[PDB]
Amino acid sequence: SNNYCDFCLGDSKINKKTGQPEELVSCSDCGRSGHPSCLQFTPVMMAAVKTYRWQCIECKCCNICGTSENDDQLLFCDDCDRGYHMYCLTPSMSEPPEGSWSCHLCLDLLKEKASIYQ
Ligand SMILES: [Zn+2]
Ligand SMILES: [Zn+2]
Ligand SMILES: [Zn+2]
Ligand SMILES: [Zn+2]
Repeated sequence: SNNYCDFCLGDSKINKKTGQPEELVSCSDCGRSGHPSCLQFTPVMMAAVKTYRWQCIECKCCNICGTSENDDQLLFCDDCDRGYHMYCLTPSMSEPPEGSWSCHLCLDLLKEKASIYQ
């Protein structure tokens, strides 16, 4: 993975935008790295991205089937940034959801902190 943040060219030692140290997050696939805050993640997302092998937008696959086809149907979870095809969920979705959307894994983990709530 890259020892530098794509967005600020900084380190784990220095976020060049904020001035403080901040762990890098790396694409588990192509290695590109960013600071969670440079990636503009909510501090809930900034967390959850570290509990699994995060994939950047270019490398993202459906967590369910594993393929990267049908990008026009690949939903992003607003908490963990994993991808889920609408047709892989149960029930199937015919339409993209409205507003925030939280996947099952985040509902179980983040509970009331998931985006889908108030
Ligand atoms: Zn950065
Ligand atoms: Zn990638
Ligand atoms: Zn799928
Ligand atoms: Zn999620």
